[PDB]
Amino acid sequence: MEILRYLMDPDTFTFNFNNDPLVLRRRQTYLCYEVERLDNGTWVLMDQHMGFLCNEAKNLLCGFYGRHAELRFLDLVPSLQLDPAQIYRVTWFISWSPCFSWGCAGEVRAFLQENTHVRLRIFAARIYDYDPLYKEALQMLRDAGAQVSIMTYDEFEYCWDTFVYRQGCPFQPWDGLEEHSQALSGRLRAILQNQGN
Ligand SMILES: [Zn+2]
Repeated sequence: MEILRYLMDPDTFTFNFNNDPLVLRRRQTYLCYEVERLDNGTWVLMDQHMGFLCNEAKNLLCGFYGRHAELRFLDLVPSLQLDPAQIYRVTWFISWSPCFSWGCAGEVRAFLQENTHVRLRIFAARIYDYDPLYKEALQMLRDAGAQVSIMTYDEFEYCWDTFVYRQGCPFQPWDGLEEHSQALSGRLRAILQNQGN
C-alpha cells in the first residue's frame, strides 16, 4: 500500500506554458488540478490528492473522442474519494482559457452541482483569441458557483513550486509576466461582465 504521484517535469511545465504569444490549436491544452482540505479554518494543500491533467489520457483504449484535461478531471474527481461531511476545494491552473460550455465548462457546471461540498476555482494564464466563445461559457461557469480569474506572479510561483519540484529554485517565466497580469486582468475582469446586448 503506497501513494502515487507524477509531478510534471520543468522542461515540460515551462514549455507547455511557453507555447507562443497567440494560440496554436483547440486541442493542445494543459490544466493543473489540486485539492485543498479546510483544516483549522484554513485551506491546506494535499499532495495525496494533487496532480496535473493533459488532453489525452487513460480510457483511450475505448477509442473515445475528444480529449480535454477538464473532462479527464470530472472523471478523476471520484478517485479523490471526497466526502459530503468535510469541505474541499480544488483549484484549476490552465495555461489558456476553456474551450466551450456545452463542451468542457458546461460539464464542470453539472459537476459543481453534483458535489456542492467541493468548490472549484479556475485560473487561466492567457486568453484564447482563436476561440472568443469561452467568454460566454465562462459567465455560465461562475454562475455554477465556481470562480475564475487571471494568474498572477505570486500565483504562478505557488504552482511552479508546488507542481514542479526543482531544488526549491524560484520561478522563471519570461519578463512580461506582471505586465501581462495587469493587461490581461483588465481584459478578463472586463469579460467577467459582458453586458448590453
Ligand atoms: Zn474542451
